[PDB]
Amino acid sequence: HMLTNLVAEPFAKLEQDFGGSIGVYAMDTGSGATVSYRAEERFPLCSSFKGFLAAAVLARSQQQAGLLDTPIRYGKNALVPWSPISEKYLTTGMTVAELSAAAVQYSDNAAANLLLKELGGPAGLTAFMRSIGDTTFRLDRWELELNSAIPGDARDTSSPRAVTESLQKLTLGSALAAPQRQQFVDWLKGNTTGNHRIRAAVPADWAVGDKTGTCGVYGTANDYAVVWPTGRAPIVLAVYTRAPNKDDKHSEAVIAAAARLALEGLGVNG
Ligand SMILES: *[B@@-]1(O)O[C@H](C#N)c2ccccc21
Repeated sequence: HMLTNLVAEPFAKLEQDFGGSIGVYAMDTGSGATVSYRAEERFPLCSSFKGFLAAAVLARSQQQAGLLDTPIRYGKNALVPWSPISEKYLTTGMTVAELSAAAVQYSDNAAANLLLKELGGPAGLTAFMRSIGDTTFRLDRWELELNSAIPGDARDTSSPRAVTESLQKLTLGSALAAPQRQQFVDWLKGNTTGNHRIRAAVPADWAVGDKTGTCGVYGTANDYAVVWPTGRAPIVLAVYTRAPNKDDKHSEAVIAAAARLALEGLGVNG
């Protein structure tokens, strides 16, 4: 508690201008200081579960040395909306590693559903998260049904705090073996969908990896990231939003602004 919110930041005004709720958790891994706002509330994961999905695949690959190289062929019926990479390889197949990279870096939905099947579905991903000590995360449904983002519905949600804690364990801690940890980091670093979210608050000369989520309803969107400022320890953070009305729009700018406030609250000069 002593190191949480040492410096207050105007998150309430930000979410009021947005017309909804913002949840933020950010950890300075050097000192343990944190910024926390609505950090234990549940928010829909949307596509942000796909980062943890890829980590779960990497964990399994530690016991199955041939897994990442395995070629997966799929039918047209696997190609749900927003499958920008897997649609280009329908007639050829893709490897497990390629599906994982597409799920992370392009938010590819067909790839995500194929990998979910490999792990035993939403309960299998949930079990992986339990295995690293995350008792908050729950995945319940598949793409695209998991994006419904219904107010008060705990299905397919986590908290900003649990997201950050699990991200730290997987990218900086010991939840993955070292080679798989760096592969997870590299996939996050190569994400293409997050340039207007946490990355927009991060100076260009710092390294960063992230995974976004966008549900398309209820003003519900999010991003989580690991950030390596030069000359100090990495920062892990999560920013989640939601809003009361089904047709409320999400805002990338609000996510970037919340990330800026989190870095300011940690005393990280940007
Ligand atoms: B997920 O939130 O990231 C993609 C985007 N934007 C996407 C598309 C369609 C459904 C879910 C998701």
